Amino acid sequence: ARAKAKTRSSRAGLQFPVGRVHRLLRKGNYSERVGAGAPVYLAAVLEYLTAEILELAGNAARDNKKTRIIPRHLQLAIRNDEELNKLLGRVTIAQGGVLPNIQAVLLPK
Amino acid sequence: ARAKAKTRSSRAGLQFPVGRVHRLLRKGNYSERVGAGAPVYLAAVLEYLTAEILELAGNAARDNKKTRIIPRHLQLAIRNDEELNKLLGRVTIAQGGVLPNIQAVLLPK
Amino acid sequence: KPHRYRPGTVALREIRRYQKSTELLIRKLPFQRLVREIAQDFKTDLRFQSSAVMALQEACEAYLVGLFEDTNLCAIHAKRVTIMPKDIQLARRIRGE
Amino acid sequence: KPHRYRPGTVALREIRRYQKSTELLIRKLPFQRLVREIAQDFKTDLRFQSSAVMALQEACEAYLVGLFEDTNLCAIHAKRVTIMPKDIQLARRIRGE
Amino acid sequence: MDIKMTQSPSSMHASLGERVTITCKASQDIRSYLSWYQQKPWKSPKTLIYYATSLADGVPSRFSGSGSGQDFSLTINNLESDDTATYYCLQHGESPYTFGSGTKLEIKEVQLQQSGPELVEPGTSVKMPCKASGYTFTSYTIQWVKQTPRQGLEWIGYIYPYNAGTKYNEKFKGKATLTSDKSSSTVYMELSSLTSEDSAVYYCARKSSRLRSTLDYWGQGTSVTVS
Amino acid sequence: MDIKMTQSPSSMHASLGERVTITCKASQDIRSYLSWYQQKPWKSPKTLIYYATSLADGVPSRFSGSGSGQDFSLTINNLESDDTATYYCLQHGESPYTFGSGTKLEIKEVQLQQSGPELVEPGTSVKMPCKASGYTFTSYTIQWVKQTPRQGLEWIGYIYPYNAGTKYNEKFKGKATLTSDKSSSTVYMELSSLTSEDSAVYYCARKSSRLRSTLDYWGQGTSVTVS
Amino acid sequence: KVLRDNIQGITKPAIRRLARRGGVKRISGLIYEETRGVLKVFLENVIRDAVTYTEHAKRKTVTAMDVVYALKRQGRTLYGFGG
Amino acid sequence: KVLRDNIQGITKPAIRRLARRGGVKRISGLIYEETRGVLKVFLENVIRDAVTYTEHAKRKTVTAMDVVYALKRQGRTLYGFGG
Amino acid sequence: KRSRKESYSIYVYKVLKQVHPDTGISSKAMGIMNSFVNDIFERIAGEASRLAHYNKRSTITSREIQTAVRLLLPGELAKHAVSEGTKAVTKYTSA
Amino acid sequence: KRSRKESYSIYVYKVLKQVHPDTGISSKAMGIMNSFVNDIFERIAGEASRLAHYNKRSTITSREIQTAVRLLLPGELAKHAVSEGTKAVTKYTSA
Amino acid sequence: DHPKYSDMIVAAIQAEKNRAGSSRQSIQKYIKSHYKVGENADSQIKLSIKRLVTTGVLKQTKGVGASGSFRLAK
DNA sequence: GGGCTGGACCCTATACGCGGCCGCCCTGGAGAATCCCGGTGCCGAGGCCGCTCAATTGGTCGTAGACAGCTCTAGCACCGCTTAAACGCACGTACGCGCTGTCCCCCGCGTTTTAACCGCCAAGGGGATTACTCCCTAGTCTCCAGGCACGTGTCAGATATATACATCCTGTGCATGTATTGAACAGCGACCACCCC
DNA sequence: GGGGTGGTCGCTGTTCAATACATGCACAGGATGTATATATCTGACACGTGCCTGGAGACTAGGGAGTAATCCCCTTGGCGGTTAAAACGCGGGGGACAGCGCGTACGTGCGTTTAAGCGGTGCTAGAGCTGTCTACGACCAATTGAGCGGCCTCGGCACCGGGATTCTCCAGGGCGGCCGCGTATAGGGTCCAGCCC
Repeated sequence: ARAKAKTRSSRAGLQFPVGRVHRLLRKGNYSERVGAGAPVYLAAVLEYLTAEILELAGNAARDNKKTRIIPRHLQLAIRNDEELNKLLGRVTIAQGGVLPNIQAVLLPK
Repeated sequence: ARAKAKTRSSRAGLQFPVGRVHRLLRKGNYSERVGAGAPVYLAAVLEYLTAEILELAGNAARDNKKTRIIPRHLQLAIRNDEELNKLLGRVTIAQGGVLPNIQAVLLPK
Repeated sequence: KPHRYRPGTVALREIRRYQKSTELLIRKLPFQRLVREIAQDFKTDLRFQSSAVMALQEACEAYLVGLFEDTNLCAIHAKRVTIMPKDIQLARRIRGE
Repeated sequence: KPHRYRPGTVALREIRRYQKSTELLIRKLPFQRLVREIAQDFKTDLRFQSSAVMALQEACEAYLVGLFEDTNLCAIHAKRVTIMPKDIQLARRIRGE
Repeated sequence: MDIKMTQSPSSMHASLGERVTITCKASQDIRSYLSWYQQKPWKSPKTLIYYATSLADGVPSRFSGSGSGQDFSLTINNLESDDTATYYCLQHGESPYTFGSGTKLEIKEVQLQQSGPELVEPGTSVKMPCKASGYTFTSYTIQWVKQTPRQGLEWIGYIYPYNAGTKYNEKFKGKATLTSDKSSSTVYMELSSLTSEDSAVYYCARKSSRLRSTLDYWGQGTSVTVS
Repeated sequence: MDIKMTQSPSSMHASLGERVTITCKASQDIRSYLSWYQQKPWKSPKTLIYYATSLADGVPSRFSGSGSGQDFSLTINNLESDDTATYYCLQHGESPYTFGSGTKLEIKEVQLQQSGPELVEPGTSVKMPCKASGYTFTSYTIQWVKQTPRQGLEWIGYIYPYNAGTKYNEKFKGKATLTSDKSSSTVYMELSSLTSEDSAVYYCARKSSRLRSTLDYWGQGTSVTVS
Repeated sequence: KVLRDNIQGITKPAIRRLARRGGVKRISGLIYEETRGVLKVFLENVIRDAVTYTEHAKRKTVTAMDVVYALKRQGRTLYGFGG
Repeated sequence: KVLRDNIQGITKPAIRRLARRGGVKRISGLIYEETRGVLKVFLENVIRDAVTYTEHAKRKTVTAMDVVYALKRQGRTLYGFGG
Repeated sequence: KRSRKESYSIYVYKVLKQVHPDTGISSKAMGIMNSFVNDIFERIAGEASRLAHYNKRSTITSREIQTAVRLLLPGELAKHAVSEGTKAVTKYTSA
Repeated sequence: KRSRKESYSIYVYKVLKQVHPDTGISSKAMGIMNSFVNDIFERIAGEASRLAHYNKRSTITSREIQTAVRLLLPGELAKHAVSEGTKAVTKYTSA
Repeated sequence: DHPKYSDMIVAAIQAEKNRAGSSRQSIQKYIKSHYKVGENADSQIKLSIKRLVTTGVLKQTKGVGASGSFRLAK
């Protein structure tokens, strides 16, 4: 009989679904063949980016004394980091607001 | 015995290669299947755009009293037109130069 | 004599107040009317999801906020404090619109 | 006494001639050396097609011209006729660079 | 050297329901850049056919165009009382645009606001506005056409609001001048040294910068009378 | 609530060629955000391991680290003459960064320019600069570290040139002040009201805004002495 | 039934609030009409593409997914409504 | 072999010519250094991508097609070099 | 042995001969026109692929290509390209 | 019965529980994070597909995904993502 | 050491005998560079010019108020 | 017999126009740049020929989507009520814009230097191609468990209230400077005590 | 005892200290807005359950990519001239910018109006889903002509020389308004004759 099933995500140590990523790669018309390691590598990269953004947003939420991450905290997390801001420069976050920023010449003497 | 071949370009009344366009659509990983009318319609659209730009550039070349179109004439034709310029705003044309344009305030008097 | 803040103090307080908040600044129902009026020139008897109208409002307000940031920068460049239509026009043209 | 055009008169003729012309304005050999130097920081002992260097030069000169147009517009917005690094920075920051 | 337009049938009498065919010859090949216009009396012309075969927007399939090079034709299949109007062929394959002599037929939102009639005395100047609305002003050229009862329609020139580029007919250089104002979406025509010969109706017409596009929407016209 | 770093071996002797292990125990869970540094005497420290396992740029594979949560360790396999130095573990999982007590082991392109030695009378103020070059200035925070022979290495605070954001150790609020100069790509640290305990070598260090990144490049150090 | 002049519903105080979130301290009186024109152009450009997607789907309801596709096609990627 | 100070090869005359083609009448003295910096940044951004494509191809020679791909990826689509 | 390359030069020249019988074209202008044709091909094909993916259709049809044309080409370019393509498709179907 | 439709919510939540054990996340923030994941996935897949097409290769491999990551992600983010992906691929290969 | 501003101003005008009117900035520079006057020198200089032209002794050949150029007008 | 008054002759204070001077505007001429016209030559564009591979024709099939019908979600229309936001108006302040002066810093031109460009030559690295092989992925069948839909409870944050602190604005007071003016004081015109003849 | 002069007193010019005015700065406090601590509660988030479909295990086939070998092309390196461009220096004018002044338009605040927001109800269009079936797109074998590579020639345009036109700069001259100086005019000072004291 077939051995006990073990997910590719668990085999790679990842949390993101390697199987789902592989199926989306095959069904997305990116190429007619897909290597076995490509969905694993991509799931690892996506998990890294998700962990980075979520940790920065959680830090912002903790600083704001809130226990749940909200779009405001996400906006702060991306915009207060130059690399993430360059990655998401052309992106709008719903309900994210804007950074508190006032030009120096507008402030009173 | 079989009938003499008749190109799909001639069947559609086009100069552009319908068969080549169909091959490129199939090989480009755009979809699993390609309808028979898609390469014809696309070849007609590409032919229209090519004819429009070439005739405007030929008019520009004639206005400069030269017989052969050059990148300067292509640039002039594209930039002097709202729709072509907005279609090709993000495009750089090699050896095309720029439109003559001096701001009014910089002129004497 | 009745108390009055000097010109620009309430403006600065409003700047601080609105840069901290995240809610939409344009009235929802008239923005929806404007959206439907514009769409009726492309196709008659169109329906809209509430989510679609909200997405439109988010995009529009984000675009306007960024445009006003560029407009304010242009005005400051002109050594002025007041934003002007020429400032909006310069911001748009430099942005590529 | 020897002839002399008033200042700001020859600049107009230069603008006219370089807006009519199409040739590259940066000298080829020093631009090539600059390209090789810059690439040396990413991979050693790289080699370059002459057409690749030409494409880089075309793109860079087009970028610089497109930037100087916005710099000139910002300078005019400041009611100046001299372009300044503040003008270049304003144009670049409005362009989102 | 100007391309001569030749509508062979000057006038027809026809009953309802029957077919009519109008022809238009060309002195030189114009590569299908010919348009057909219907002008009811005291009304601005309306476009019927463009690119020698294509029905304009809102035109019923009763009207049909055909031909290429130098032989062109307009066909009306099912006549009605409303079809009593003058039909002109217009070529725009060459820089000086030329209308046909005109054919009278008897049967037994884009807007261009133009100014009202203007009485004028000889030798001075007059300024005629064309207020466009309902479309992207900079994207389309504005064409100016002079209609005299004795020469028919004459193309004067155009201005392109995008780059303020202008082109004029040789007959009207100096006489005519075109300017645009983006802020109000208005185009102004100046006539210099008015003469009794200048008494005519002047139309402003929108035309896209596309080469196959024709003059599609027309202003109501501005009659200029010289004492 | 500061997370103390407890290095078990304060010092050791080893011959050439055999394996060495060094331990660093965390007061609280730091979630693998631990780094290892090698400091030869009279020179700035160099990074060896980051994210508690990853070799730093240019570090030979002889060095290796392991551990997670609270127990961390460093290993050196092939001992060489140059391996004699002091090794510090550095945690940066929570806002006050803490260095290890240090292990003195003895056996048988990015530049951060920094100012030279300094003599200052007590109660004055001083401005150490840190000239950064070889990289995009705004992308990396500049970290400031104070080293004394009695207290070891202590983290002062950091400046983020992208938005001029600052963080300071509570032991240095008011004492230290950080400013940046995007034009000259230079960072300055203000020490106010100098006092006897301020006789220390101060290092500016580069660290990416990425959470797992660590102090990677170090300035040559400014030896500040108060009379 | 029909709608005729809803652009005036983007009021003066609303434009002022948008400017304040943009960091603007003092506002010229023509800014309101200039901004109304700008917003009209932007809305036209986005809604045209959303309706084009709706026609392609042969739907008569414009969806938030169509709006998101239109924005992304215009280079203004919006997070929060996709999916 | 090593190239060391080639940014100064973008001479003041060359920058003036580029400004003339850009329609600039009068030029401040600091524009030269500002423009050298901007050009250096742009060149670094493009060449890094070109070298990445070349490395992926396992080629040792950077090609014009690699440069065109880098430009297109950076939104600088260049016509005339095999695109 | 060197392989056979592929370009639109012949078709662009035939279109040029139709629109301007006496006019010629430079090699570099031909290169720019090849770049233009390839770029526009890629744009319409990508947009049609995205349309099919959004609508979960496995096939790229003339309706998808038409929608891509209307999305990409501005103003009257869209209308005239749609007319040209529809004419070509109708003629192809009839023949 | 409603048609099951997939999302990244549970995986985002698991990663959140790893990086911040006690924090939560709102539904709107979760949807924004799903949109982020989809956008980045599409970007990387597109770059890898174009790399394969440019190199005339029929399959997308971890080398293609790595080159796409180096092209799109900036600075230190790029090298950290590369390290994570290489580690995961090595662990998967070692089973 | 500063006498009443009337004599300081007339002395400043007498030194640089520009026939078209001595500019405000020239005399403001001169009188403070040669002599020594308190912290609010400039404001009192402007007010002195104003009151002198009101008395009609000095003539403003160009400009408005204090911003112009002033001549002794004998 | 001589000065006063009247009338007339002469000395002199005066309102006003002409010449001198500085600024505005116009124009002709020198000179430098630009454009038209003709002659020459060279190399790239266009045409012709061979071939080979990819586009076409004819036929089979299998499945993707078009169409029909059903269902039930959600988008639209309507109405009433509350109250918050928008609007209209007054007042006033500070900011935009025009004017003026300074001065320095960019431009235009001449002179010296240097290094880019071009032609020529040589070496060899590696890009392109071909042949062979093997292992890596698509495809198929089974089967089972991970994830999605749905239900539920409880606590995190939104809300309302009070309080405590921070910022803004201004009226007042204080400090320093200035011009004004009645008077404190000394120089000269004039009344008187007193010397000299 | 009268004529006449310095002494001294009164009137007045000069200057000085108090008067009054204006500007510039620091602060107390009054009003308002903001940050903080506490209690309420609700509905959104996190958890638990069913099930079902898509992801995993095991095996087969074949072709895509890896690797070795070979060619030759095209990239790199070097050398020698040749100017063209860059570097450098200098005179100057005009543009940047700082300050002053004014008026108006924009901010702040209050009273009035309106319409957005919310809730609740009702209705039906149309989006979503299922089932049938056929047309159309994939796949394959064979064919052949269309498109690409290579060769060649010839004319379009690039260049060079020379007039011919055009545009710029400015020096000189015509022309007008403001200022300095001389003049016809009359007011008054002065001389001659008649008259009253």
